[PDB]
Amino acid sequence: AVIPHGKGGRSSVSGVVATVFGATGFLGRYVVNHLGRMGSQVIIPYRCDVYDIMHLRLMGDLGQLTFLEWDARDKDSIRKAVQHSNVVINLIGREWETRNFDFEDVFVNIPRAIAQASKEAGVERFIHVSHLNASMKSSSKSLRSKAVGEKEVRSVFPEAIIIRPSDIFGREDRFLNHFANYRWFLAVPLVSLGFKTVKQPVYVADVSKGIVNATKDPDAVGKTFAFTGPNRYLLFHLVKYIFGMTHRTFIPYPLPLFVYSWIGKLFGLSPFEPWTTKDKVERIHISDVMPTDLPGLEDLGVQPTPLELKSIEVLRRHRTYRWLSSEIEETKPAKTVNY
Amino acid sequence: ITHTGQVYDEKDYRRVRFVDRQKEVNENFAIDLIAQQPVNEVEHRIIACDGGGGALGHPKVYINLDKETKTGTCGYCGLQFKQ
Amino acid sequence: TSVKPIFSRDLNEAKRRVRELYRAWYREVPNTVHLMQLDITVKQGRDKVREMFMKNAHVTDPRVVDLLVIKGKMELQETIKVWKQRTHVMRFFHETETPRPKDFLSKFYMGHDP
Amino acid sequence: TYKYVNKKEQESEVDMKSATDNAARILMWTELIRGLGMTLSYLFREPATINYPFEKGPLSPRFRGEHALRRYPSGEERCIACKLCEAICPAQAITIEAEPRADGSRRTTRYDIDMTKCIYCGFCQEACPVDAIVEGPNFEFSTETHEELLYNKEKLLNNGDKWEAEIAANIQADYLYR
Amino acid sequence: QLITVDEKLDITTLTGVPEEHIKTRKVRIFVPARNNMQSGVNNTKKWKMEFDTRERWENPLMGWASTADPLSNMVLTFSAKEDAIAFAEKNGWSYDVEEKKVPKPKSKSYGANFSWNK
Amino acid sequence: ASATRVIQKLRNWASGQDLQAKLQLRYQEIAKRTQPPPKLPVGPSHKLSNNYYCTRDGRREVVPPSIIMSSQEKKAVTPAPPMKRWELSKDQPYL
Amino acid sequence: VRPRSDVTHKQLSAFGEYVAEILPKYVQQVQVSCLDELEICIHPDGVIPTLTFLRDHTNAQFKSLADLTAVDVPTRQNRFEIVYNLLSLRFNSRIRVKTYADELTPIDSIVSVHIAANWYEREVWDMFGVFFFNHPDLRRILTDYGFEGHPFRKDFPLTGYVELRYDDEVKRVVAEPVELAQEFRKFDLNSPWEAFPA
Amino acid sequence: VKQDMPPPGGYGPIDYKRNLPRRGLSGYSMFAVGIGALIFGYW
Amino acid sequence: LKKTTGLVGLAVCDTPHERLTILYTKTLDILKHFPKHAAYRKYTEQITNEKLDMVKAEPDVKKLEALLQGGEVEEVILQAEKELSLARKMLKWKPWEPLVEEPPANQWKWPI
Amino acid sequence: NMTLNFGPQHPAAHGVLRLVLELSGEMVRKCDPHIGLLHRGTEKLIEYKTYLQALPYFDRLDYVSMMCNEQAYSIAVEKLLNIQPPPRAQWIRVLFGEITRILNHIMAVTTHALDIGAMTPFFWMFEEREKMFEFYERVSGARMHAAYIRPGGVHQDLPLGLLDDIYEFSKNFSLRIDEVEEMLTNNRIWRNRTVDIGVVTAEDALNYGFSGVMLRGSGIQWDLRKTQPYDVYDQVEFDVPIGSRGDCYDRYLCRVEEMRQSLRIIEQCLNKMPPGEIKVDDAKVSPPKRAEMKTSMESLIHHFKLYTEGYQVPPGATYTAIEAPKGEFGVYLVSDGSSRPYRCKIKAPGFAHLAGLDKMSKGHMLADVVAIIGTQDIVFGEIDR
Ligand SMILES: NC(=O)C1=CN([C@@H]2O[C@H](COP(=O)(O)OP(=O)(O)OC[C@H]3O[C@@H](n4cnc5c(N)ncnc54)[C@H](OP(=O)(O)O)[C@@H]3O)[C@@H](O)[C@H]2O)C=CC1
Ligand code: SF4
Ligand SMILES: [Zn+2]
Repeated sequence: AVIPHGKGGRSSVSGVVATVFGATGFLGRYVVNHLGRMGSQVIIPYRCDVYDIMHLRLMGDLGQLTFLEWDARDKDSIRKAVQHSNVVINLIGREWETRNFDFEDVFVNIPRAIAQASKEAGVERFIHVSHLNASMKSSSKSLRSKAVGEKEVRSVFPEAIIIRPSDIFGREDRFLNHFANYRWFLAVPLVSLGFKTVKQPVYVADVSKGIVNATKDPDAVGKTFAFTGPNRYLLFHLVKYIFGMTHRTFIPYPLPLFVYSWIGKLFGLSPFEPWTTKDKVERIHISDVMPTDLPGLEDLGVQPTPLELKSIEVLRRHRTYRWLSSEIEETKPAKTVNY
Repeated sequence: ITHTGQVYDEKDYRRVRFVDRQKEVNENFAIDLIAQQPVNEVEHRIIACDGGGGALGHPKVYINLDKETKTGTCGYCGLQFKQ
Repeated sequence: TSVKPIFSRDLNEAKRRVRELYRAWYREVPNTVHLMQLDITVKQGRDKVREMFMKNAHVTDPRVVDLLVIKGKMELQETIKVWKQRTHVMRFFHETETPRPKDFLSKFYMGHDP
Repeated sequence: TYKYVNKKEQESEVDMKSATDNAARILMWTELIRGLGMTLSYLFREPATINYPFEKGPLSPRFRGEHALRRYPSGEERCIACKLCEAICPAQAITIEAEPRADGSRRTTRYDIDMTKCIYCGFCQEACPVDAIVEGPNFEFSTETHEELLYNKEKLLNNGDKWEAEIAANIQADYLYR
Repeated sequence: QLITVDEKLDITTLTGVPEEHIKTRKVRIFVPARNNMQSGVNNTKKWKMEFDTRERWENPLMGWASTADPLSNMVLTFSAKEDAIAFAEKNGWSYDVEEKKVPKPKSKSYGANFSWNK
Repeated sequence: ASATRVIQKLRNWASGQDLQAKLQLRYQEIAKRTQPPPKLPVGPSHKLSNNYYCTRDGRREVVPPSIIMSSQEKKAVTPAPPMKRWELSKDQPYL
Repeated sequence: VRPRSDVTHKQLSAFGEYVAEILPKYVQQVQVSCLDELEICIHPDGVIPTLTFLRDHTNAQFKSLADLTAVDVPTRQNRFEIVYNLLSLRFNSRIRVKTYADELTPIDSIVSVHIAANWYEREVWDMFGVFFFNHPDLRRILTDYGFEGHPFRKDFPLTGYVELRYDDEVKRVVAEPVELAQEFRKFDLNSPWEAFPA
Repeated sequence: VKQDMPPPGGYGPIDYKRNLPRRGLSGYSMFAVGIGALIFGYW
Repeated sequence: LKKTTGLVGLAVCDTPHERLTILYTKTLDILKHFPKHAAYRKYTEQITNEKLDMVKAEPDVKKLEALLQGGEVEEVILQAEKELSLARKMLKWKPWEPLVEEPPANQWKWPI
Repeated sequence: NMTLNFGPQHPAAHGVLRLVLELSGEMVRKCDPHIGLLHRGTEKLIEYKTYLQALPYFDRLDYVSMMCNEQAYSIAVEKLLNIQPPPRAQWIRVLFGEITRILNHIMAVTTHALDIGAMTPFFWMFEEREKMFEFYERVSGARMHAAYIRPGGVHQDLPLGLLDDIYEFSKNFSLRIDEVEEMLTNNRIWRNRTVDIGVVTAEDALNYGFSGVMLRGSGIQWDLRKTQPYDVYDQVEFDVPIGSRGDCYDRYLCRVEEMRQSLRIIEQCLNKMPPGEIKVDDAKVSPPKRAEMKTSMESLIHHFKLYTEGYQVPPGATYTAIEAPKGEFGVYLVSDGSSRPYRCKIKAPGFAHLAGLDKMSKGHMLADVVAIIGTQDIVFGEIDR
């Protein structure tokens, strides 16, 4: 262990040495931020070239962030990453099944091997992240596969926390940017005209802070928390609201999903990071599940942050010079649906 | 390992620093290298070790080699001299 | 005692000046939140103004008050004549820093010297 | 003693010849052509640049460059931890903590020069009584990571062993001067 | 014309110090003693007020001492006890003055060492 | 240097100056390295006699400032003699 | 030992008396250092009057302001010691007029007497906190736009209380209380032995 | 004894004054050249 | 007579002796109100009277420039009216009065 | 007058200057320069450092005139101690004092042109600069930021052979200045962008405390080096280059003329530098020679105390000003009896000059502002300190 000395800011010590395999991610970026702010020792396994992880260097202090070369297929790389970590956090995930990695791999196969080694190593705790409402029978292969994982990893690593976040709201997120980027599309398809798929977003930071707090709290063991949010929404208001802040016309036109799953298939064929995914589509119209579960935010210590509050920052880049100065007050809020 | 037995414990995490890198240490250790040099058998009670090279050496000091049992050792070089 | 007056002969006259500055800031908060594209709420900001104007509510001496507005006026000038960019303004909100608990038990659990 | 620059001693009254000469100066840009001649001239001069990797700009013995800790010929590190190199460092760069070695000799358990803090003044070179810390000739030690720039005793001692031959030659050349 | 104020000059509001370090910092006004190592008394002349010592945790990467307290290395020197007390009151720091303790006169005479009966 | 005469002539002309006489690039005119060893001179105060420091230490023989007009017919006096006008140079008065 | 000419210590001394006599309402002390430098000391109210006499007097023309500075003696009731160093290109001599100002007792501004002071007076306010009445535009010059505290005051920590880093979460530079990774080692240097009577 | 000093007898003399050379064709003569070109060119 | 003074901004003043005599006589007049034994009155009256006397005595400006120094004559004109302005200013200031206030004790003790 | 906030656009540089301005189209109505983009604390840091460990700060205050600045602190610390440097050291300081003036003027004239748009003069003279740096390096060890001029004289005698090379260079540098001339002094275009731009009256220049070429350019005759001689600048003979019709072009001509006059001063220094020691013999102020500290006890004690504790300057205060290449550089060094200073306000020729930007660039175009920042040789290190 490492006795925590310091005042609490950078150049201080908190005693959390933590491997974080998928740090380069949108959620990840945030996880390393708090861990680094707190003063924790963060080992970031990376596969993308050094150029892309530079954004993580200034976070954390000198000799507090260590970057290791790692390959998912190669078991040895995971082995050495967790050699000297006592906390392992797994954020490995993707939306597009890539040529050389299947949803199973990114969600269930890999995240197993990882926790498996972590145990061999003797890491005190492992945090595994799987998408919210993930039935072993859910339509989207992604969600189901993720469900498959949360089970397995429990056998490789017992009492391994399993936070299960909803789609995340944050700058650089998809949930909010995706819809806002429908601008290019003249019309914005919305299955069931964006109805009956009530959704509860959660700010990225809230998720991050929550995750971090897990690392430094004994109360969470085998817990399957669910960071959800401060307000639910029918996809209709969300879509329009977005377009509202973006100040771009909103033209909700219903599109039969059966045909739309096909549109997802189309972009899905794209070689360079398909923008929409068959598995995405389903997910988007996959209704958010209700909140009866080990609570996440608040329960883990952070009060959720309403979407409207920070939406202005996430959607600003999509506006035009004409609306750039416009502020949240000028715009209207969307409506929640306790349903 | 290092000159002073600085060896991170099997559980310390600064060992992560050495992961995928060389922990810099020097094979040539002084404690040993001075030993090799033999005791200088001077024939005067007090001799001086200018440090070798005069101005290019260490401050000049005189050592009393009177103690028959032990040998004088320059607080600077570590060189030993006996009468 | 026996002090020379800086600009305000008595707390009364001085308070007049504070009123003016408050108004100034009150009228300005909205503009800044728009010319700096700050991600804050005008109402929220206006409360902050109140916070500061009261953080120094205890001062009883007229001379100290007068300097306080001189300084206050200078800050406004840096924010209406914009030389202070967002990073500067948002700092007032202490947005990134983690708040420290003041509960004894809390401190005991964390810091050697509270 | 002073000197007027740009002060016209007197009013030369225009003489046609003078006027023509001037008017020609404005009309046919005569002085502008003068300037072009100067640059054409150098175009023909040999360029002063050096192939940087192949040829190196000359540095004489006192060049301060990169810190190194020397050792006696026998093999005993010169530093005896008097710690005034720490005292006179202007930037607070050198951190030294010491304890009597098993031999009984005085030696530094930890000697850390923070090169990013160091401003390469060369006073440490000056201050050392045994002249254990020296400003080594190498200036090329640019590093990918900030941590590499912080240097402990082992890096400096290793730096000392690598460059000892040239450091000895450099100190040999300049010690009479000091 | 001058105005009257009985308010102890407190200028804590103008100094620009973070709230935590004005209400949790105790400073001691003391005349420095002499390290017994040396017999010179030129460092036991002026009063100094020094802020209370705070955390000095070891740094993980290099082992250097690290401090989170800004007012640590600050020791202000004041010529007289009255002036130093004034600085604490107007700056709002708590103070606990220690009276100067000067060596008492000691009677010495070389003759004594050769006393018939000591 | 090492320039064919014609290039030099073009150079000298286009520049309007005998640039060859004063080339910027240095060639075997610069002080050779490894100049001979230096035996520097020891200054005063190194005498072994009549060298008492008390007689050569201006550092603290200095005294506290002299005080005039402390709070605790006559002719007018200037800060100092009025300054003397500078004189035009003689090698090159103008230009 | 430096060469000292007493011609100056006499000339300057006399001038000191001359100034004092001409401006007795404000001159408190007038001394000449052993370094042949005059240093009329004036009551703070004499800032405008003493300078103006020196800028515009035939027998003492002190046209340019070399510098305006404020030492801070914390012990001294009047903390700051505003020092104005002036030069007389006519008589090739410099004089220094120094006044005393406490934290909340402002000094007059001399921007009128010398416009050079427009900037230095802003510099003294930013670093030490003395205030100058009738200044055209007094506002921080050297410190950051949002800086809180006057830095050159002896009671201000060197490292200060705030430092800046870029935070990704908020994608903007953000102050945090200073956390230093090697505190300034405060070597005690005074020796316990004095040098001379001085 | 051996210290770096001016050579015996002093160094030689160094030029500091501007040596810009007033070299050019006289104005009248110059005009003629261009004028002649035009005069001939026109013919 | 001269073409121009070295100083850029200053411009040649024709009838310089007359311009100086006007300014010098004015100052003497203003000083006439200063308290009788006022230090400024006695000192400046002495300086101004000597300056006039020389200006009255010398009919050649170049020698006039040498006699009262002043570099160019135009500067002396600027210095005289600058002094005339301060003489008016000091009458309002009343600096001939005694010290406004004694320095707080230990205010001027540098070793500290 | 739409504020443009120009200067964070790296347009005149010389450091980083946010010259907030209000411009009705291409005319400047008001210039309010912002400063402190390079404040670093140099004045407060010095209070926590001993006299010899604060010497390196002065080189950094205005680093284009690396040494000349060091001479000002030296002189100041020598005055407080009432010690003077040995005769050879004085000449050295004047030798490297002048070499440094050239270095500054090559910087000021060529960087002025680069902003104007002439780029070949910079490359021509930066090669000469380079050659000079090498003098610094072979004397101090560092190309710039030497720390050679210390409070009691120079640190180490000149290498055995430098004088000869500071001759070869000087013997030729003139032609190099001459060339720049044939390119800019009479360019039909340099004159236009420079002539009658930023004229400053004589009375106004003294009033705003300009004190530099800026005064000399307006025709005021003041060179602190002739009026109040420091070191042995009294024993040399040089001509101050005074100017008339002060404007950007005239002052320029003045800076080219001091480059010329400094070669006259350098020549002499080489011709007449004395045999002798380069540091005071008072081990009290100057550190003992290393052969002596390694063989004599009093020398070790003096070496140990000097490096660890310090000079212990007698209590007092002094304002000593030299003629740094930019203008009057002065250090007001208040000092208690302690080994570390109490205050050290650095007067920067530049804090005064920038202030004048407002009173100089009035009713001027955007390009005019660029020309005027050049004619003040603003190095933000000295202004920001
Ligand atoms: N809206 C959301 O973001 C939600 C996310 N989640 C879960 O949170 C986790 C983090 O999400 P997010 O950050 O958006 O995901 P990202 O798409 O940002 O990727 C996360 C990280 O996983 C790494 N990664 C992906 N595939 C592989 C592979 N085959 N081998 C090695 N590394 C890989 C990536 O590294 P690289 O880019 O270098 O390949 C990346 O740094 C995910 O696992 C997801 O299941 C759950 C609910 C909502
Ligand atoms: S001075 Fe030389 S010897 Fe003394 S400690 Fe520093 S390095 Fe080691
Ligand atoms: Zn030895």
